[PDB]
Amino acid sequence: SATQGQVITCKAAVAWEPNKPLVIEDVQVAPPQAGEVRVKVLYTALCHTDAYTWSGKDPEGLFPCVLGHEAAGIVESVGEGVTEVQPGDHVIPCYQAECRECKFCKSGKTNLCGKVRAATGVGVMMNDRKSRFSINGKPIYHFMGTSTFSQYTVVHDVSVAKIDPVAPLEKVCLLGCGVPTGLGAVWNTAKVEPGSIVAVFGLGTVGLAVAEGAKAAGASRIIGIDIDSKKFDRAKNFGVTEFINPKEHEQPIQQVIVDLTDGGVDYSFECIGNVSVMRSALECCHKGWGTSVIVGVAASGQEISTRPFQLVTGRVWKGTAFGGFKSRSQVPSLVDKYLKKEIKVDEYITHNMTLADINKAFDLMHDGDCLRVVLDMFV
Amino acid sequence: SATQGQVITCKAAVAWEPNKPLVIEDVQVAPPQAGEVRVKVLYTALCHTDAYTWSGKDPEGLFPCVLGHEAAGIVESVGEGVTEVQPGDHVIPCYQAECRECKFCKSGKTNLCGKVRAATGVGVMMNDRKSRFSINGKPIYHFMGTSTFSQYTVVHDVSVAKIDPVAPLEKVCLLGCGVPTGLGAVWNTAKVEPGSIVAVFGLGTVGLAVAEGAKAAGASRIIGIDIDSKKFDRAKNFGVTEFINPKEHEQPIQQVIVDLTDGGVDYSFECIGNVSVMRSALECCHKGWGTSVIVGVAASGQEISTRPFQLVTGRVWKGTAFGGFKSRSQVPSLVDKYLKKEIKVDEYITHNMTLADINKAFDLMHDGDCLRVVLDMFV
Ligand SMILES: [Zn+2]
Ligand SMILES: [Zn+2]
Ligand SMILES: [Zn+2]
Ligand SMILES: [Zn+2]
Repeated sequence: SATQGQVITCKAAVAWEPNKPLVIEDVQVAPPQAGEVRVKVLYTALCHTDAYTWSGKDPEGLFPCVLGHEAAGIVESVGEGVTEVQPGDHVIPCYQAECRECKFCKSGKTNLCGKVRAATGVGVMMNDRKSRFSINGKPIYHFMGTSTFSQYTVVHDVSVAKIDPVAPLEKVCLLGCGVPTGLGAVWNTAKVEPGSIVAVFGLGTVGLAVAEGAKAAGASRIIGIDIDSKKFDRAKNFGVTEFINPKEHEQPIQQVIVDLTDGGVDYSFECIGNVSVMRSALECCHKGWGTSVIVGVAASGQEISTRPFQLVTGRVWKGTAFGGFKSRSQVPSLVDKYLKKEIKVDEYITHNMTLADINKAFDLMHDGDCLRVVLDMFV
Repeated sequence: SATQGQVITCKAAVAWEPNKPLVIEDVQVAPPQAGEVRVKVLYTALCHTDAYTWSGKDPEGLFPCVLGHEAAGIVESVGEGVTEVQPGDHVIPCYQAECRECKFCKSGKTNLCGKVRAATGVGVMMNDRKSRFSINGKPIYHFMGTSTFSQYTVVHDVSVAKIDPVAPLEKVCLLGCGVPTGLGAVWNTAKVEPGSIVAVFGLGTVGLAVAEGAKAAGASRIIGIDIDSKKFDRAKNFGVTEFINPKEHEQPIQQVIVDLTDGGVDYSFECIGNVSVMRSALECCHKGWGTSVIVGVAASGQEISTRPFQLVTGRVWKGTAFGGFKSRSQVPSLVDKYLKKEIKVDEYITHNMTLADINKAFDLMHDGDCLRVVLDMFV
């Protein structure tokens, strides 16, 4: 092509400083080296994680950087040795890599591959330990090995999920984080059986995907917990059957749940990232078999606590990262299901904006009322 | 019999008040009421749980009381409705009941039957909410629903395990607590697979049962961890393949374990009851799948803490209560395995003494250099 083996100059939302507005810049995107894939990002969605690193609260946050991790697009070019994808292929860049060969990938116990982890965590590429982004010949850090707030991005081949070309890229971009995290918290991590009584803390995108997950798992009761009653009405469509606003109760929320569940829930899922709520999600679980899955990401230097009697008496404490899904092997399968009308994707999108409206999209996310905000990159 | 329907006067070691020595007193043991079983306790073993309540550190402790929960005996008589056991039957009285019919029993997810817990926790019988023991017409509280430090005890039928009459009762008394707790933590709670790498924190009786359980489960590495290096030699025989004394390392124990196992253990078992060591057992577990099982009972008020990223990144935190064994269905099975020479029982016994030697036995527990001490009740 016209850009194959060449430096690309494109539009990118750059986070120059933490807690400052994002500026749409003109950026140089280097071609892909060995094991790398240059992707044309057509649509990108904002996740609370981008805002967290943006705020300045993330200790692993490196500035200046190109944020974003939830996106879909097309392969512009591939580096040396890239065989699974070719130019023109429809793809989903994934923050969680899948080499298929390491200790983690060679076991059916996890999805947490660590092939590219070190590089990605420091805003660079594995092959040369450098960024593929520059403004005035100076580097701009990558983020989560994705950096989807740039029209053109360079990602490792092991983090490129090849999807059905007939699938709509303005919807499927969500299948890169929030939605699979929720579905997978239920299907892969918890393995919720039919008839199960479920508690969901937080009715945001992930909490709503945990609700769809539980409904598909054949849960008899999906209890939704949120300190904002406005979030209840929209939750019903996602399978939530009962609701509790902790603010309307003087006793701890776990105690309220235990009274409505006859000893507690079979499975609880905390989708806020609040350590105090993580404790409450554990304690609301039924004695002997109750299982709490931490879905939400908590702030650095904050601990979860409980009395060990809670675990001795049969409760289980676990968590999920990208809902246990293997990016390359399983994200295309999630796209096939959506196309077969087996799973929901569209229903999580409330807003469609343009890349130039990035700060307006961030504004809507800080307020917390909305669901997903899909940005059209080429407008 | 000469005692059927009658009040028995026998010997019992009675703890009149905390931390003071035990007194061998003559007691009135009332006959069994409906659903009750009167047992001739021939042999009783001492557990750290008896010492804990005896010390006065137990908020649920009620004095005066007859301690003891590890025993084997013969059924002297039964109350109305008792059909499972009959006079002369060899039995193990269990602190964990198994009604075979409640919510917990009807599920294959737990061994935590709660039918008799409302009475046993307050040192009484369910039928009249009163103790079956008295000295000078004054009640002596029951303990753990077993009170095995009395020559004769009255227990709920749902706690009476019917065993093989050829089994040595001076040996099988251990199958009432410690040994099954360790064996089961591995086989039932954790479900340790062949080739697994195991860490055992605490090389006492329970830790040694975990090691034996792990060895039978086909674990490739059994790492023993104890601050007392004198416990290492004897542990080998029980299956422990390597040892770490944390006093010999300036770095945290979890750090030392990961460094020696390439990311951490597959399963860790904390058999000390120390909340700081519980945190170390979780954090020494491998990313993606590592499962820590709390076996040791911590003191009241104490809390376990960790950063939620540990669970988000694949670690599992759980606990075991009597090794997840269902008392009446499974204790006979363990006795059969001991008779088949498939499990160790004898090897956990270091001393045999008499009921009059109870205070000497407790002195031996205080120092903690010994394994199990068995008291011959009729000498
Ligand atoms: Zn891998
Ligand atoms: Zn995300
Ligand atoms: Zn029961
Ligand atoms: Zn015990």
